[PDB]
Amino acid sequence: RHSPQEAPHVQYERLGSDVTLPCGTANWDAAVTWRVNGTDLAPDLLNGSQLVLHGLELGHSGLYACFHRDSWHLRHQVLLHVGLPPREPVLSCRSNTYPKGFYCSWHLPTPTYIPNTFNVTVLHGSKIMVCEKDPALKNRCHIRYMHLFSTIKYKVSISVSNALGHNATAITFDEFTIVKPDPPENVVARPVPSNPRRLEVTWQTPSTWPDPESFPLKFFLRYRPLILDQWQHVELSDGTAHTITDAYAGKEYIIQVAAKDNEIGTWSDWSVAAHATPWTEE
Amino acid sequence: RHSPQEAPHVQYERLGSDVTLPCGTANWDAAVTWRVNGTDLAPDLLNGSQLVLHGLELGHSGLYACFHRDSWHLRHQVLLHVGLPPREPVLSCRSNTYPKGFYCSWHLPTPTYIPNTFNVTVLHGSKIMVCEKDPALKNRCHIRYMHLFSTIKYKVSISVSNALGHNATAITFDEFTIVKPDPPENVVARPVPSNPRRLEVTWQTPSTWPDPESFPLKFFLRYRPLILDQWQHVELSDGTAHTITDAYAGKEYIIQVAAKDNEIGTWSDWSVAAHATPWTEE
Amino acid sequence: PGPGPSIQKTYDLTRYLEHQLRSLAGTYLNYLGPPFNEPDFNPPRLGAETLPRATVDLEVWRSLNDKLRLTQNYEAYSHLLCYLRGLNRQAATAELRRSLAHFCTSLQGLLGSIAGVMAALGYPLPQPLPGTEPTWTPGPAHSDFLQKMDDFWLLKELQTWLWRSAKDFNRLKKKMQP
Amino acid sequence: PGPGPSIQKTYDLTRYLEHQLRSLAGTYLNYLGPPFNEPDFNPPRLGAETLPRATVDLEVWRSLNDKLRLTQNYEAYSHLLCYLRGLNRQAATAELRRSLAHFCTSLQGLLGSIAGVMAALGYPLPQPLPGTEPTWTPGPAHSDFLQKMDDFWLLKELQTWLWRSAKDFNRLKKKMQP
Amino acid sequence: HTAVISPQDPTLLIGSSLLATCSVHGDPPGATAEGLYWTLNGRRLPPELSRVLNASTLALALANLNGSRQRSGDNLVCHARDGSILAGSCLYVGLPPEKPVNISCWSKNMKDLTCRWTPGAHGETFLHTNYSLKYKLRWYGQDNTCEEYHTVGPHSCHIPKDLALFTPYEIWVEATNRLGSARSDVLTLDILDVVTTDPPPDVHVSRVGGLEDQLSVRWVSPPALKDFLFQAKYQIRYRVEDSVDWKVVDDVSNQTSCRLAGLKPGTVYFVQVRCNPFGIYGSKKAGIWSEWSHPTAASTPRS
Amino acid sequence: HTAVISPQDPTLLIGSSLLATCSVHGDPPGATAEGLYWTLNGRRLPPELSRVLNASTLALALANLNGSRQRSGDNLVCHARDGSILAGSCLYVGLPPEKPVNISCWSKNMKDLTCRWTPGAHGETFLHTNYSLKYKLRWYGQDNTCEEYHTVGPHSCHIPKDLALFTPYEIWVEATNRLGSARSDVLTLDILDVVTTDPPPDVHVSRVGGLEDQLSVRWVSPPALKDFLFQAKYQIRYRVEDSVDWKVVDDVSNQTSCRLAGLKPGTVYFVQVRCNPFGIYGSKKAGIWSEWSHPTAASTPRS
Ligand SMILES: *[C@@H]1O[C@H](CO)[C@@H](O[C@@H]2O[C@H](CO)[C@@H](O)[C@H](O)[C@H]2NC(C)=O)[C@H](O)[C@H]1NC(C)=O
Ligand SMILES: *[C@@H]1O[C@H](CO)[C@@H](O[C@@H]2O[C@H](CO)[C@@H](O)[C@H](O)[C@H]2NC(C)=O)[C@H](O)[C@H]1NC(C)=O
Ligand SMILES: *[C@@H]1O[C@H](CO)[C@@H](O[C@@H]2O[C@H](CO)[C@@H](O)[C@H](O)[C@H]2NC(C)=O)[C@H](O)[C@H]1NC(C)=O
Ligand SMILES: *[C@@H]1O[C@H](CO)[C@@H](O[C@@H]2O[C@H](CO)[C@@H](O)[C@H](O)[C@H]2NC(C)=O)[C@H](O)[C@H]1NC(C)=O
Ligand SMILES: *[C@@H]1O[C@H](CO)[C@@H](O[C@@H]2O[C@H](CO)[C@@H](O)[C@H](O)[C@H]2NC(C)=O)[C@H](O)[C@H]1NC(C)=O
Ligand SMILES: *[C@@H]1O[C@H](CO)[C@@H](O[C@@H]2O[C@H](CO)[C@@H](O)[C@H](O)[C@H]2NC(C)=O)[C@H](O)[C@H]1NC(C)=O
Ligand SMILES: *[C@@H]1O[C@H](CO)[C@@H](O[C@@H]2O[C@H](CO)[C@@H](O)[C@H](O)[C@H]2NC(C)=O)[C@H](O)[C@H]1NC(C)=O
Ligand SMILES: *[C@@H]1O[C@H](CO)[C@@H](O[C@@H]2O[C@H](CO)[C@@H](O)[C@H](O)[C@H]2NC(C)=O)[C@H](O)[C@H]1NC(C)=O
Ligand SMILES: *[C@@H]1O[C@H](CO)[C@@H](O[C@@H]2O[C@H](CO)[C@@H](O)[C@H](O)[C@H]2NC(C)=O)[C@H](O)[C@H]1NC(C)=O
Ligand SMILES: *[C@@H]1O[C@H](CO)[C@@H](O[C@@H]2O[C@H](CO)[C@@H](O)[C@H](O)[C@H]2NC(C)=O)[C@H](O)[C@H]1NC(C)=O
Ligand SMILES: *[C@@H]1O[C@H](CO)[C@@H](O[C@@H]2O[C@H](CO)[C@@H](O)[C@H](O)[C@H]2NC(C)=O)[C@H](O)[C@H]1NC(C)=O
Ligand SMILES: *[C@@H]1O[C@H](CO)[C@@H](O[C@@H]2O[C@H](CO)[C@@H](O)[C@H](O)[C@H]2NC(C)=O)[C@H](O)[C@H]1NC(C)=O
Ligand SMILES: *[C@@H]1O[C@H](CO)[C@@H](O[C@@H]2O[C@H](CO)[C@@H](O)[C@H](O)[C@H]2NC(C)=O)[C@H](O)[C@H]1NC(C)=O
Ligand SMILES: *[C@@H]1O[C@H](CO)[C@@H](O[C@@H]2O[C@H](CO)[C@@H](O)[C@H](O)[C@H]2NC(C)=O)[C@H](O)[C@H]1NC(C)=O
Ligand SMILES: *[C@@H]1O[C@H](CO)[C@@H](O)[C@H](O)[C@H]1NC(C)=O
Ligand SMILES: *[C@@H]1O[C@H](CO)[C@@H](O)[C@H](O)[C@H]1NC(C)=O
Ligand SMILES: *[C@@H]1O[C@H](CO)[C@@H](O)[C@H](O)[C@H]1NC(C)=O
Ligand SMILES: *[C@@H]1O[C@H](CO)[C@@H](O)[C@H](O)[C@H]1NC(C)=O
Repeated sequence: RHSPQEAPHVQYERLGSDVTLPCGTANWDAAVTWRVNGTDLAPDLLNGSQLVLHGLELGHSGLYACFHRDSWHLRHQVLLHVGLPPREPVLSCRSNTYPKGFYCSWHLPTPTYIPNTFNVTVLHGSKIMVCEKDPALKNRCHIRYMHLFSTIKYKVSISVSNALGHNATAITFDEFTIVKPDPPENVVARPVPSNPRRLEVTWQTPSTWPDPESFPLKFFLRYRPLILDQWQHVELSDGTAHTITDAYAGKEYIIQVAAKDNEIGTWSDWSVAAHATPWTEE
Repeated sequence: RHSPQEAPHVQYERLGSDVTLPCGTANWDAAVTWRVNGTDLAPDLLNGSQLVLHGLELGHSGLYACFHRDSWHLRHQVLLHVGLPPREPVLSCRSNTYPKGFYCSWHLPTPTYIPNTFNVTVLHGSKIMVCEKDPALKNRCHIRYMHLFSTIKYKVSISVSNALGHNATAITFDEFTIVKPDPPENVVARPVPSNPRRLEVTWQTPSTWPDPESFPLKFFLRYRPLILDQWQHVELSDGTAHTITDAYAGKEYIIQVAAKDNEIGTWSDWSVAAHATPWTEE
Repeated sequence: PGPGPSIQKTYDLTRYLEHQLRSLAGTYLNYLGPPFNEPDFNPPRLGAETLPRATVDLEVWRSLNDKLRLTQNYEAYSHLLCYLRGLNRQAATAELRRSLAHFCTSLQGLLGSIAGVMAALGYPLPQPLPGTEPTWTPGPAHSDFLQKMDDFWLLKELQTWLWRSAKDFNRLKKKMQP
Repeated sequence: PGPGPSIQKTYDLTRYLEHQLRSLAGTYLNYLGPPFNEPDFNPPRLGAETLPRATVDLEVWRSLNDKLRLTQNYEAYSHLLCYLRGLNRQAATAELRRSLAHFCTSLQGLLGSIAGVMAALGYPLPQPLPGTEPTWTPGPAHSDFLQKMDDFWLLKELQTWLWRSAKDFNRLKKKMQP
Repeated sequence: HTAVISPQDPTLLIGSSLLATCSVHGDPPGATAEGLYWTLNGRRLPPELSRVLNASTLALALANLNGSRQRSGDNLVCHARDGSILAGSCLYVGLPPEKPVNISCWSKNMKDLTCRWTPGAHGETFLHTNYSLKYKLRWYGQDNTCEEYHTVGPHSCHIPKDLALFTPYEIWVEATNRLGSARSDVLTLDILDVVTTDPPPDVHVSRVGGLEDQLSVRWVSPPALKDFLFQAKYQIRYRVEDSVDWKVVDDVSNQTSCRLAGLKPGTVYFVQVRCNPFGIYGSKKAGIWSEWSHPTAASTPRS
Repeated sequence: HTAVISPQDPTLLIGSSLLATCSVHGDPPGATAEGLYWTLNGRRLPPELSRVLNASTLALALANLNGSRQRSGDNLVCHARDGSILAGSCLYVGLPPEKPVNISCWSKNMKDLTCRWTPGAHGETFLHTNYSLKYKLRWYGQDNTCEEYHTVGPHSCHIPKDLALFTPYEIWVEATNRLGSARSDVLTLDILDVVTTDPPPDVHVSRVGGLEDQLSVRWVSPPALKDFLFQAKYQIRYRVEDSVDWKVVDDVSNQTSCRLAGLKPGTVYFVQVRCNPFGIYGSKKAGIWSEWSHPTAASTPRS
């Protein structure tokens, strides 16, 4: 090859396969010794002037160095990296903001040991989208909407590129199904001095929703003691206040609040936590 | 009146009434003595020269004779007959022969002691009938028919004339309802030597029916022993023969046969009598 | 089957139609009016003088031989069916109109059965076209009393024709047929 | 009653019609054919280009004030009702035609209720005569595939219009009305 | 030899006077001027009411006429001396129809509508009165006439076609006869308030374990209910084989299987269950109760 | 940028060949000559069957065609290389209809007629086949078409109008579709032989005296029967509360009240009575038996 002191070349091999590795264009009847990570290899592995690896595992990757017999004269350096061909990615999108656009990620079910190249392309019937992304974490299109009730099913496809293989996956959806806001923030419950068997729970609206007055949300409340471990479901209308009368005299409760649009989308996750104590005169 | 030895006059009176009966145009201050059936009358009944009868009964009719006092010189003879005014007659007609005409009688429910005069008049819609009668017994029009299925209801009226009163009665009918032939004649039953529990009964056709082949009759048979006194009804088709299998081994039976047209009229009376004995081997 | 079961079927159908006509005439006389409900009620016939009568002599009835009788029965039954079908507009009652329609259907079936009996005996006269003038007979201008008189006379003539047809069928089944 | 119970009744009727339309569209897509039964099936719209669409911008949707929205809803519902009534000749199934007639009656009742709501608020426009050209829309000469495409696009547009009308009724009941 | 009666088929009211004449045709009309008499409904009128005008005309004067015996009208027959029928006429008398009241309708599974009304006037029943039912939408619709009459009894109509929901209806009855015409008041009716359903079929009563004083009653909900617009509410009752009194159970709206208590062992009981819809997505008022189901008898195993 | 497929909506038989072409519209029709492919019912056809003719036409050859998956016809879509839908067509294939067989009719109380037939051919079920019922009198009548279909199930019709008695009927079914037409054989049917009536209602079982092994079963005859044309024949059956086997009783044709024997005391029995008409004034053959009445349970008083 080129000069021995040059930057080594990178070669990729699949898992459990077979591959030979000669150092340069030297003859077959030459004295060749190999070294990995600073230790010598056994002579029972050399096929003349080449090195064959039968059924490579993950613990064979590294720098394959080929030196002269009983010396430190380098001739050819090469880095070996073993990886797995990519599988079909998992794609499922969600609109955190109904008035604005949507966003989604893509990830492989089985992780690989080689960085891949991804592709993004949205159709939306017969059109062209942008998918501009300057986010903190990768794998997020953050597309923006342009119309309302367009009656056109969106179509997005994710592609993966790799030196060992490739795959593709495409899904279809609409703006009415993939709608799920974020759970409410700052869920704090306070007692009431008048009625002992009563609790007051107050929550807020997530700041992600741009128009909380034009597109109202339908809240949900869940209350449960700590020793009873049985949740009772109650549905609420528009409003950030609730008055529960199922509180005990000396027992604690855990409250969880959800969020959902009026008639569009599905339910969201519950709150983080909530703790309160009933009123007691002493 | 006229000379004494003339034929006496007839006078009629109702039952239980009051009438005065003088003999001639004699003065009221004359000596009058009355006699009935050859015996003298008590002077306590004479009203001067007349005779008054208070509430006559049936035993007061006869010859009322008026003679001179203590003599046998006759002056006036009158026959007194007590009767009852006629009531409404009973009229109901019947056609013994369907191809020919019909006949019927008229009689009073309460018999009277005076011969009455009767009237006959048939209308038949708007027409005039004859009612010619030269029979053995009276009260029989013996009218003859002239058409078939005339679709006109016959109307006959009976009138009664009497010196005490009169009445009238009229009825309406058609040629399809009043139809009843005479019972069969010569009903004789003979046994059968083959089957002991079997009897053969044979009857005939009444000679009154002029056309037994054009207008057939539907016969009826009734059989009953003497000790069980229970009749069992059985209907027969056209034919003058029957085979009964309900005969006993050593019991006698009583047979009665009736007569009726196919679908016109009602049933007639039964036969006179019938006696027979089953077969017995000895 | 020949003339065996056909004559018996016609006889049974005539008896059923006679019973149904008796019932329907009783109902119609009870519904018509108090004067028409009287037991005798025999007035002179002046309103209905166009329908065929059923009055025949004995010798004339015995002279016909299986053809003139059947033809007269067919034409009279067709005329009576047309008249009774036209009579539906007079009565106004659900059950009465239902019974009228049932009787009209039964009379049409009886006419068809009579035609089939005529065609089965081998007579080259299946349906000689009669009338066609009274084929519909639309109700003309007439009074109510005259209409009731016409209805009563039509019912009486239908009863008489049913009786005559039953007698004729019995005679044909007895004498002329085995 | 005013606008209190009327808007709630219209909302409930729109929800019921949306459910019935979802069921009917599922049935019609299962009956149409294997290609039309696919989950996505997004072809370019070329067969049906005369029915009114339900695509509007956000600012344009917020600009209208209780009159243009109701007028557009009325005219679109009348057009969709006419199209669904004309669509009855295509399907050949007893239960399917019965469901189609039921949905047509329900949509006519919803149109009448919308007209009553418009007339109750005191707007001097009870029924401004629209169209009268597509008042019947007789089925012209077309292929079977084009007919199925038209039916699919009509069902999708009806679903979209139902969703938009529900959203508009909710907005009117929340913001503009107490 | 016929007569003519004038007027022919008149029309009068209850209480008005009547003037009719019967003119016979005869060349020596001497005895015919007094031999003719009037007959009404088979009843001979008194000769004091009839008057003679001349040799060929008879007069009759009647007043305070009453209702007709039959719907066809009273028959006035001019009879001769011998009883022959010369001529006849018909009399039509009655009263104009009033506005009908007490109109009620009910719907069965929201698939049909049956209304029942009452005339309420005694003057219209004499003459033939026409009754028609009109139903339409309040804001957008056209008049529709009901066809199937007498589906349940007198003065009733059946609407087999489906009707629109969540929309009030205007129903009124129109009365028309020979005298006048009248229309009933407009009634606003909601179909969601007159919902009626069928009783729950498949009523099966079975024992549970070895308890002699307890039973189990289970049934199947009626498939006619869509379960989307409203929810039915069941009710159970039972009686003793030899007793006529019935004991009712409280609301069993949700539970399709209910167990009785307090029963006497070794006794046969008859169970009848009925269901009643409630109000969802609208007026919360309940609907009309349904009829009781067929009695299903069960025996309690005695000890 | 549209395509045209010829022929448009053809009509072929099961097994015949098919030749279709898809011509795209493009100015440089180089890649479109081989980029197009065929799709039948959402299934991609193998490229070995398709052939290329020139730059703007694609050929397809199919044989031994089978029945259609749906009644609307198979969909043949000409797709582009990118998956766009260019044009579409429908294929109609089937077999001509044969003569229907196994036709049977029954009459309920001589007030209606319901017939049921069977197609009997597997080739007509693919395409839309029209079924019409014609009934008329044999000697004097006209063809009448039945209107109320599917009164009891598939391939059935209901005749609500009354029919004439004592007269045979001619009933036949006609099949018509896009290919051909066929008529069934004429069937002579008598209404008096298919008489069917309702089960006797008002089934009441009561005890008699103090006997523990005897009961009494009484009922009311169905008012629908006129009692003039025929006489019904009743039949009684009973079972044990815990046993599924049924014990049948002999003919109880005349007696409206019958007493059972051999019953076990202290046991609940269910009684079901059904009636069957007979033949009077005609064919003496009995009619079709009716369904069983509702079970009426009774308890035997033990000693
Ligand atoms: C060890 O090296 C020898 C020499 O390169 C290999 O022998 C060659 O094998 C290939 C493939 O079997 C043949 O095409 C050549 O002709 C062979 N060459 C000679 C000179 O024999 C041998 O296969 C290698 N062994 C292993 C296990 O890889
Ligand atoms: C040679 O040394 C390199 C450098 O440490 C090894 O590579 C690491 O291997 C471990 C164990 O699998 C991994 O956790 C690290 O992520 C690897 N580092 C990099 C940069 O890849 C290599 O495994 C060694 N090879 C041998 C045969 O000892
Ligand atoms: C894309 O990914 C799919 C999903 O793993 C691959 O399909 C697998 O292929 C392997 C090898 O042919 C089979 O053993 C698996 O059974 C397949 N799984 C499924 C779910 O189909 C596909 O081969 C990949 N495509 C490429 C070009 O690598
Ligand atoms: C993957 O993404 C790359 C990057 O955009 C695509 O490459 C471009 O594709 C467009 C559309 O065909 C061309 O106009 C550009 O000229 C391409 N640029 C380069 C540098 O190649 C590529 O087509 C995408 N692949 C898929 C399968 O979507
Ligand atoms: C007995 O005879 C005398 C004389 O005739 C009756 O007296 C007459 O009675 C009638 C009627 O009461 C009167 O009109 C006469 O004027 C009476 N005449 C005289 C002279 O008094 C008397 O009524 C008869 N008694 C009875 C019982 O008949
Ligand atoms: C007078 O004698 C005559 C003649 O015997 C009686 O008339 C008979 O009376 C009896 C008894 O009532 C009747 O049975 C006879 O029929 C009557 N005969 C005649 C011819 O009428 C009469 O009753 C006697 N009167 C008195 C008063 O003794
Ligand atoms: C014709 O006969 C009838 C029947 O008896 C008579 O009617 C009776 O008359 C009497 C006296 O008026 C009454 O006491 C009876 O009650 C009547 N009976 C009936 C059934 O009406 C009638 O009077 C007779 N007519 C004549 C002129 O004598
Ligand atoms: C009772 O019968 C007599 C005898 O026939 C009737 O008298 C005849 O009646 C006819 C018809 O009116 C007249 O032409 C004759 O001139 C009458 N003859 C006599 C001698 O009077 C009498 O009319 C009948 N009465 C009733 C009421 O029928
Ligand atoms: C008998 O009296 C009647 C009734 O008064 C007359 O009939 C009237 O005749 C005049 C002119 O002739 C008409 O204007 C009336 O309309 C008729 N009224 C009725 C009720 O018919 C009749 O003309 C008189 N006859 C004679 C011979 O004087
Ligand atoms: C109509 O009603 C009136 C009133 O009740 C009847 O007139 C009564 O008739 C009876 C017998 O004719 C008399 O006794 C009464 O004095 C009459 N009363 C009045 C007030 O006139 C009349 O008879 C009825 N008409 C009909 C045909 O029923
Ligand atoms: C129409 O309905 C009203 C209201 O229920 C009825 O009026 C009541 O009727 C009952 C029964 O006769 C009486 O006990 C009440 O006193 C009535 N109340 C009032 C306020 O009048 C009325 O009777 C019904 N009408 C018809 C023809 O059914
Ligand atoms: C490409 O081939 C097709 C099919 O052979 C040609 O279409 C035919 O054109 C002729 C005359 O132009 C017509 O008679 C045929 O009916 C056509 N057949 C079909 C199936 O369309 C077409 O013309 C050819 N095009 C070129 C440019 O050669
Ligand atoms: C129509 O039926 C024929 C006969 O079964 C099918 O032809 C078979 O197709 C399969 C798969 O394509 C082949 O493996 C067989 O060898 C074929 N057999 C014959 C005899 O050709 C054909 O696929 C069917 N077509 C449809 C659309 O279902
Ligand atoms: C039509 O009816 C005939 C007669 O019952 C049926 O033929 C019988 O069908 C049964 C059931 O499959 C078989 O067990 C018999 O062996 C058949 N008998 C004969 C002689 O073929 C026939 O199957 C019926 N057809 C239809 C379509 O229902
Ligand atoms: C009643 O209505 C029917 C049909 O609507 C009509 O034939 C009849 O003449 C009407 N009667 C009256 C008195 O209006
Ligand atoms: C009735 O209530 C019970 C318990 O509250 C519940 O399980 C059941 O689902 C309810 N019924 C319906 C139809 O929802
Ligand atoms: C079947 O009959 C109906 C009505 O009789 C008709 O509309 C339809 O076109 C017919 N179909 C065929 C294929 O003949
Ligand atoms: C049945 O037979 C009995 C006795 O034989 C009899 O009393 C009864 O009337 C008959 N039933 C009918 C309907 O005639």
